[PDB]
Amino acid sequence: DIQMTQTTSSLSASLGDRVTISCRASHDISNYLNWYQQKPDGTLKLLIYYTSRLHSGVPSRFSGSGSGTDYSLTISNLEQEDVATYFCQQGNYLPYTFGGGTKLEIK
Amino acid sequence: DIQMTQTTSSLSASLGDRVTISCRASHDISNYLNWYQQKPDGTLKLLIYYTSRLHSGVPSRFSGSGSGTDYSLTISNLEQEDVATYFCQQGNYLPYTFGGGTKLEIK
Amino acid sequence: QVQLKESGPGLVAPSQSLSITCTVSGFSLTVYGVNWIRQPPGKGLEWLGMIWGDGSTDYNSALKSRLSITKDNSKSQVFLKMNSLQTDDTARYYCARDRSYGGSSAWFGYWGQGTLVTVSA
Amino acid sequence: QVQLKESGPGLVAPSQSLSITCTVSGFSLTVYGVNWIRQPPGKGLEWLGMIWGDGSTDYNSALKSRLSITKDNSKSQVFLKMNSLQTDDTARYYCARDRSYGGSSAWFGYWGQGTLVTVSA
Amino acid sequence: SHIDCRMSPWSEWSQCDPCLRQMFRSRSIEVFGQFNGKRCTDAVGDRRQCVPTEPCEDAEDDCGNDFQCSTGRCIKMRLRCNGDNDCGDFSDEDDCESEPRPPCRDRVVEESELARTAGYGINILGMDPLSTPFDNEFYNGLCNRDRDGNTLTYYRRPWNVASLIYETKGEKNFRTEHYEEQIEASYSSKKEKMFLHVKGEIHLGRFVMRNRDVVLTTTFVDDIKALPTTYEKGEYFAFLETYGTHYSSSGSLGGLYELIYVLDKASMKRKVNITSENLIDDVVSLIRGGTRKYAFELKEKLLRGTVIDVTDFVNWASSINDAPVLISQKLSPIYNLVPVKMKNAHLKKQNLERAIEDYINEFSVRKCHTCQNGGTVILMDGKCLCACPFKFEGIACEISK
Amino acid sequence: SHIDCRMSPWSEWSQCDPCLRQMFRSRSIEVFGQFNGKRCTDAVGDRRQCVPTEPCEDAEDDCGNDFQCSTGRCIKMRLRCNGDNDCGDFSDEDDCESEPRPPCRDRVVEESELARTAGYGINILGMDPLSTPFDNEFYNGLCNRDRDGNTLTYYRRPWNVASLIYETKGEKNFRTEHYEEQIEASYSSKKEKMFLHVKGEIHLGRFVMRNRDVVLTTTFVDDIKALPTTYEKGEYFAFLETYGTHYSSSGSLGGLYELIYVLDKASMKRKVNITSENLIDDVVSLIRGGTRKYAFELKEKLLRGTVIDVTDFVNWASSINDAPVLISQKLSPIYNLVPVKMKNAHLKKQNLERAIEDYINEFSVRKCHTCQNGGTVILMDGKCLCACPFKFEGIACEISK
Amino acid sequence: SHIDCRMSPWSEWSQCDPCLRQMFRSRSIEVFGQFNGKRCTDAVGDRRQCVPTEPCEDAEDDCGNDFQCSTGRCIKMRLRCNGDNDCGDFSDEDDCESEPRPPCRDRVVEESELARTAGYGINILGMDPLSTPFDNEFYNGLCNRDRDGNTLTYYRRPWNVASLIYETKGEKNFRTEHYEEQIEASYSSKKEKMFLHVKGEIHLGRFVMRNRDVVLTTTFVDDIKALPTTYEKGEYFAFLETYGTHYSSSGSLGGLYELIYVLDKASMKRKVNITSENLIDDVVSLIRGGTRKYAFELKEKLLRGTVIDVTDFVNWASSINDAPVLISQKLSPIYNLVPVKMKNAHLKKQNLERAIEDYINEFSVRKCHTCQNGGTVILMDGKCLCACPFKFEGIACEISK
Ligand SMILES: *[C@@H]1O[C@H](CO)[C@@H](O)[C@H](O)[C@H]1NC(C)=O
Ligand SMILES: *[C@@H]1O[C@H](CO)[C@@H](O)[C@H](O)[C@H]1NC(C)=O
Ligand SMILES: *[C@@H]1O[C@H](CO)[C@@H](O)[C@H](O)[C@H]1NC(C)=O
Ligand SMILES: [Ca+2]
Ligand SMILES: [Ca+2]
Ligand SMILES: [Ca+2]
Repeated sequence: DIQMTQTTSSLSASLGDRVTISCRASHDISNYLNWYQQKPDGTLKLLIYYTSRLHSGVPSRFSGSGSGTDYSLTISNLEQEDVATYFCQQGNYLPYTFGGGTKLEIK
Repeated sequence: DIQMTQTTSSLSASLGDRVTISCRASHDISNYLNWYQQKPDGTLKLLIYYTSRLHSGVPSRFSGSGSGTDYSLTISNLEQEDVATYFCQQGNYLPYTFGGGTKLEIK
Repeated sequence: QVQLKESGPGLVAPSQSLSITCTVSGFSLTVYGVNWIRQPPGKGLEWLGMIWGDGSTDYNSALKSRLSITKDNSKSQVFLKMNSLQTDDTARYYCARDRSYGGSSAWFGYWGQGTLVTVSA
Repeated sequence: QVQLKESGPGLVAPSQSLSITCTVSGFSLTVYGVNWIRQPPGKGLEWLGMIWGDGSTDYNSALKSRLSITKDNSKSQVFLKMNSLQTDDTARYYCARDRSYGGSSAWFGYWGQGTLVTVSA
Repeated sequence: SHIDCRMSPWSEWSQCDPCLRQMFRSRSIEVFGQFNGKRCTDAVGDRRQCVPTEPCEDAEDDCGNDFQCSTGRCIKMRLRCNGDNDCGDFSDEDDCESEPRPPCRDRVVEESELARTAGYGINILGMDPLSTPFDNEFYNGLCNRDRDGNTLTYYRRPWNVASLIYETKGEKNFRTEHYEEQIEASYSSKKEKMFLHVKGEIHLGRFVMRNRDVVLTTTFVDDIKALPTTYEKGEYFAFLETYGTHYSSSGSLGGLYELIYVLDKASMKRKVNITSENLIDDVVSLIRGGTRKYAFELKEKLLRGTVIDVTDFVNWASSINDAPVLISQKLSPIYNLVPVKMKNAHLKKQNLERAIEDYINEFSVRKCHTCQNGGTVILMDGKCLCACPFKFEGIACEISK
Repeated sequence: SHIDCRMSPWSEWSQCDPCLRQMFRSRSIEVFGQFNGKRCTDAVGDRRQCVPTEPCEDAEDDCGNDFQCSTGRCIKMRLRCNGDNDCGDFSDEDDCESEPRPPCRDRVVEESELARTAGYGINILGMDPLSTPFDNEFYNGLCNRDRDGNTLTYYRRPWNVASLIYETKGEKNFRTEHYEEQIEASYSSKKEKMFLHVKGEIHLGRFVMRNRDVVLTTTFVDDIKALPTTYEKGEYFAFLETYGTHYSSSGSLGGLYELIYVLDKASMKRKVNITSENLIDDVVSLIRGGTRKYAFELKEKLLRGTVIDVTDFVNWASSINDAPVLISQKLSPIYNLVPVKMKNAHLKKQNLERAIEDYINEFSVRKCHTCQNGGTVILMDGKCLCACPFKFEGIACEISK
Repeated sequence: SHIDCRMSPWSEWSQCDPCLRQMFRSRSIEVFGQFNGKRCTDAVGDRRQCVPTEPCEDAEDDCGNDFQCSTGRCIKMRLRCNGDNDCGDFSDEDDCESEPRPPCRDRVVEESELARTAGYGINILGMDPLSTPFDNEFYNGLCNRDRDGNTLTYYRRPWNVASLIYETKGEKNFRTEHYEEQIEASYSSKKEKMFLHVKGEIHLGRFVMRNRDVVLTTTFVDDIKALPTTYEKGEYFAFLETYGTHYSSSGSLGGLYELIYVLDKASMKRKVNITSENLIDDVVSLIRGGTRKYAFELKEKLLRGTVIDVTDFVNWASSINDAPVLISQKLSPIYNLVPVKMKNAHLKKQNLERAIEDYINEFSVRKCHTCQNGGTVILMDGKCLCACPFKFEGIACEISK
C-alpha cells in the first residue's frame, strides 16, 4: 500500500544527451526498487533491480542509484531504441505497487 | 479529566513559512502526547506520537518538540496539501482527552 | 492493508437504541483492541469506550450506564449499543485500533471512515 | 529459453466469469511461482496475486473476495478466475515470474506477452 | 511385533508477522517406537519467511528520570559511578566524573561463588539443572554480607538472593532385613532374602530467591521479547527446551551417596534326586559431589563392604566445600519471571502456561504400550523400553528362565 | 489409581491501583497430585498493568527536628556526627566538622557476631529460618557491653537486642528398652525387640529482642510500603514467601546430635518342619553445629557403637564456638513489626493476618488422601506421599512381605 | 546357495541446472550380498555436465546496516573492534583505530577445550560422532564464565553453548546369577550356568546448544548452498554422509567400562558307559576414554578377574579429564539448522527430510535374508552376515555341534 510517485510524466531529449528519471516512495523500502521499460506493443522488460544492480541483457549505459525514499535512473547516450515508458516498483511491503510512468520521446 | 487548551483557534500563513502550534496540558502527563491531522470530510491520521516520533508513512516536514507541560508541533516548508486542523491528545490517564483544534489556513 | 469499515442505521427514534458495526481487516482482533470515538458537530473529539483483545471493556465516566460493547472474534466484528438516546448524541462515530493488545498508554494508529447518526427531535 | 503465453476468451458479458490459462515453458513450476498483473488502458500497472511453487497463494486486498488462482504443474499452466465483471475491469493481463518460489521480496524477471480483454454487453 | 513412530498431519500456516517476518505451523506425536522400532525425530514445528503487510513499529516506555544503559536496561541515576557494575557491561563506569564512592566504604568482603550461581533453571522432565536466568552481579548499591564459620570470612550477598546461611549438618542411615523359610516333608525347600540400604547426606548452605523487583540478564529478556504474539507450539517448546520449564526458588547444597544390595536364594530337593540352586545378586552404588580424587576412592571402598577408616570419609566431607551439587529444590513456574512493563506481557504469560501444559502432556510415558509380567516402562529419547525382573530376561520381559 | 493436580477457576479482576498501576486476581488449589500424579505448579496469582484514573500522590511525614537520612530513616540530631553509622550507609558521617566524639570513649570492645544476625524470620511450615528483618548495626549512642568468660572479651550490644547472656551448660539422655516373649505348646514362637535413643545438647547463649521503638532495615520497609491497600492473596503470599510468617523474639544457640536404633525379631515353628526367621534393623544419626572436621568425625564414631575417647567430645565442644545454630525458638507474628507511622498500616496488618491464616489453610496435610494399613502421609513440594513401616513395602503401604 | 548384489535400472535424467551446470539421476538396491556373495558398491547417484538454458543469476539480500565480513557473514557493527574474533578470520580487527576494548575488561578467563568441540554431528546408522557444525569461537561481545571445582579456574563460555556445568559423579554395578540342576535315576544329568556383569561410569560435565539465532561455520553454509533446488537423491545422500544425519543438542562426557562372563557346563551319563561333557566359556571386556597408559593397565588387570587396588581406578579417573568421550546424546534432525534468510531454504528443509527418510528406509537389515537357528543378522558395508550361538558355528549357523 506504499504510494509510489513520479514527478514528471513526459520528457524530450536529443541523441547523445543524458537525462534522469526520479521516483519517490512514502516509507523506507531498504533499497528495494526496480525499473522497467514499456515500449509500444506491450513488451515489458526488466532493467535494474535492488536499485543498483544491472540485469543480464541490459546495456551498460543504464545506471541508477539511491537510498532512503528518493531514487533516480540515469540514461546516458540516448538512442532511438530507448523511446519508451519507464516505471518504478517497490517490493519491501505487500501489495507491490507500481509507478505512474514517464514517457520519454525524442524532440 | 485532564483539560488541554489550544489557544490559537485559527492561524494564517503563506507557503514555505514555519508555523508552530502550541498545546498546553493541565497535569503533568510524563511525555505522553500525540498529534493528529484532520483534512476535510472527516479523515484522521496520526503524525507524531510520544511527542517526538514520526509515524510510518508521514513525510519529514512535520516535527514535534517540548517536554514537561508545554509542547509544540512545528510544520516546515508549508505546501498546498497541509490545509487541515491539528489535534493534541494525551494518553496517560483515562479517559483520554483531545485539544480544542487549530485550523490552519493559507493566505 | 489494515482497514476498518462501519455500518449504521442512519435514522433512529429519539428513544430508540443504537446498533453500530465496525468490521476489521488485515489483522486479528485477538491481539489488538478497538476504541470508539465520536465527534459532535462544531466541536472536538471525545473518547467513549474500549474493548481489549482479552474481552475486558473500559467506558468513559459519564456514559458508563448507557454504553455496551460486544465482540465476535470469529467474524471480526465489533458492536456498540447505546440506549435511551437524547438529542445531543448526534455525532460522527469512528472506530480506531489500539496501540497494543490493551492495558497501557496508547495511540490510535489506524482509523475508520466515519458514520453519522442523527437523533430526530 | 523462457516463454509464456496467456490464451484467453477475449470478450465476455458484463455479469459472467472470466477464465485465463497461462502456459509456461522452459522452467518447472515446482520451484517457481507465477504472478498476475493488469494494465488499464492509458494507466499504470497493478498487481493482482501470485501462486507459489508449493501451491500457496496470496491475493490483493482490493479484489480478494472475487479472485481465484489454480495451478497444475503436470500440465504446466496456471488458471485465473474472476466471478464478477464490471466495465472498470478492462485491461491487458500478464503472467510473470519471481526470483524464487516465494516468501521473499521479488522482482519480476521474465514477462509474458499479455492479451487484451474487453467486457461489454 | 515392532512398533514404528507415526506423526500427525500439519496444521494451517499463520499470517505474516510484521517484525519476525515468518510464519509457523505445528503437528503432534501419536506413538513412540518400541520393540526395536524407529525412534521419533521430534520435529514438531516449521517456519518459512514471508513478506509482511504492515511495518514493524515497536516501542516501549523510556526510563524517564532513570539512567539508560547501553544494553537497554533502565537503572537508577544514583548508580552512575560507584564500585560495582550494574548495566552488565560496565557502561556506567566509563563516565565517572570524580570522587568514586564505593558502597562498602573500605570494608573487606569477598564475592561468594556459592551465591553466584543460585537459582538454577530445571526441566520438569529429568530434573536436570541448567544455567541460572538471574543476574547475580547486580548489587543495587548495598553492602549486605554474612560470615562463614570455617574460614572467618565475610561474603557479600547479591541483590536477588534473599537469604544465604552457611550451616554444618549431616545425616546417615543403615537398614537391613533378612527373611528365611525352610519347608520339608521326600521333599525340601529353602528360601533366603536380604535387603541392604545405606544413604547419607552432607549439607553446605541454603538460599532463598526473591519474588518481586528482580533483575534478569539481558539475554533472557532478549529471548523473551522475540516470542510471537499468537500461540505457536514449536517456538514456545523451543524456548522451554532452552531455558527449562521451572526454576529453583530455594534449595540446599552439598553431596550425597547411596548403596542398594539385594540377595536371593532358592532350593528344592526331592526323592529321582532333583536338586536346584538359584542365586541372584545385585549391588548398586552412587556418589555425587566433592573432588574427583577422594570421592572415587570412597565409592570403590563402599562397594566392597569391608570395614574402612574414618579419615577418607572426613577427607571427602571436607572436599565437598569446593565442588558442591544441588540436593534439594523447590520448583516455581517459569512464566512468573516475565517482566511486567512490556508489550503484551499477559499474552506471553498465558501462552507460556499453555505451552508448559502441552509439553507435560507430550513426551509422556503413559502413551507407551504396556510391557509384560509387571515390567516397568521408561521413556528415553522418544523410544519406549521395558525393564524386567530377576526371573524374566526377555526384550519385552517374555522369556522366563 | 493416580490423582492429578487440579485447581479452582480464576476470580474477577480488581480495580486499577493508582500507584502500582496493576490489577490482581487469584485462585485456589483443590487436590494435590498423589500416587505418581502430576505435582502442582502452585500458580495462585496473576497480575497485569493498567491505566489509573487519578495521579498517585504518595508521601510520608518528614522527620522535622530530626535528621533525614538519604534512605528515609529519621535519626536524632545528637547522632549527626559520632563514632557510629545510623543512616545505614554512613550518610551522617559525611559532614563531621571537627572534634569527633566517639560514644564508648576509647574503651576496647568488639562487634559480637552472635548478636549481629539475631532475630531470624521463621516459616511456620518446615521451620526453616530466614534472614533477620532488623538492622543490628544501630546503637542509638550507647556503649552497652557484656563479658564472655572463655575469651575475657567485652562485646558491644546492639540497640534492638534487649538481653545477651553467655552461659555454658550441657545435657544428655540415654534410654534403652528390651522385651522378649516366648510362646510354645507341636508349636513354638520367639519374639524380641530392642530400642535405643541417645541425645545431648550444648547451649552457648540466649537473646531477647525488643518490642517498642525498634529499627528495621530499609528494604523491609520498602517491601511493606509497596503492598496493595486491598486484600490480594497472591501478593501477600509472595510477601510471606519472601520474609516468612514469624520471627524469633527469643532463642538459644549451640548444637545437638541424636542416635536411634530399632531391632525386631520373630520365629514360628510347626511340626513338616516349617521355620521362619525375620531380622530387621534401622539406625539413624544426625548432628548439627560445630566445624565440618570434628563434627563429622564424631558423627561417624557414634555409628559404630564402640567406646570412644572423650577428647573428640571436647574438640567438638570447643569448635561449637565458631558455628552455632538455632536450637530453640519462640515465634512472634510478622505483622507486629508493621510501623505505626505509615499510610494505612492497620489495613496492612489485617491483610497480613488474614493471608497468614489462608496460607496455613492451604498447603495442609489435611487435603491429602489417606494411606492404607497405617501409613504416614507427608506433603513435600505440592505432592502427597505415604510412608510405610518395616513390614510393608508397597507404594501405598499395601504390599505385605 | 549364494546371493549376489543386484541394483535397479537408472532413472530419468533431470533438467540442466542453470548454475551447477550438471544433471542428476539415481537408482536403488534390491538385494545385499550374502553367503560369500558379491557385496554392493552402494553407488546410488550419478551426474554429468550440461549446458543451461538461462544465465545463472543468483543474489541475496545484503546485511544492510550491519557490517559485511570478508566471508559473507553479517555481524553487528558494535563488534567491529574488540579483543575477540567474530568474522572468523579476524577481518574486523584490521581496522582498529585505537584503544581496543575487550568485553571482559580485565577479568581473567581461559579458553575451555571441553566446550570448544560441543555439538558433534552423529550419523543415525552406527552412532559415530562427527565434526561439529558450530563455530564456538564466536562470543557476541559477552564475557560469561564458570568455575571448575577441581582446578579453581574460570573458563569462558561460547555464545552457542547454552549450558556448561562441571559436576562429579560416578556409578558402579555388579550382578551375578548362578543356576544348577542335578537329575538322576543308571542315569545322570548336570546343568550349570554362570553370568556376570560389571559396569561403571564417570561423569565430567554436560552441555546444551541453542535453537534460535545460532552461528555456524562458513563451510557448512557453503555446503548447504551448493545443493540442487529440486530433489536429487544422490546429492542429498552425499550431504548426509558428509555431515551426518543428526546433531547432539545435549550430552555428557567422561568414560566407562564393562565386563561380561558366561560359563556353561553339562553332563549326561548312562549305563555301555556313555559319557559326555560340554564346557563353554565366554569373557569380554571393554574400556573407553582416559589416557592410554592407566587405561590399558586397568583393562589388563580387570580381565584376569583378580582383586586389584584402588589407586589404578583413581589414576584412570584422573586421566579421564584429558581424553573424554560422548557417553550420552540427544539427537535432533539436521535440517533444523538451515538458516531462514536464504533462497528456497524451505525447499532444502523438505528435501533433506525426504532424503533422511529415504536414507533410513534404504541400507536396512530388513532386506537381509534370515539366518538359521536363532541367528542374529548384522549389516556390514553392503554384505549381510550371521551371528551364531554357542552350539552352532556354521557360516549360516546351520552346522550343529
Ligand atoms: C520397574 O522396573 C524395575 C526394574 O527391574 C522392576 O523391578 C519393577 O518391577 C518395575 N515396576 C515397579 C512398579 O517397580
Ligand atoms: C507413620 O510413618 C512411620 C514411618 O516410619 C511409621 O513408623 C508409623 O507407624 C506411621 N504411623 C504413625 C501413626 O506414626
Ligand atoms: C544375536 O547375535 C548374538 C551374537 O553374539 C548371538 O549370541 C545371539 O544368539 C543372536 N540372536 C539373538 C536372538 O540374540
Ligand atoms: Ca555502578
Ligand atoms: Ca552517628
Ligand atoms: Ca571482533
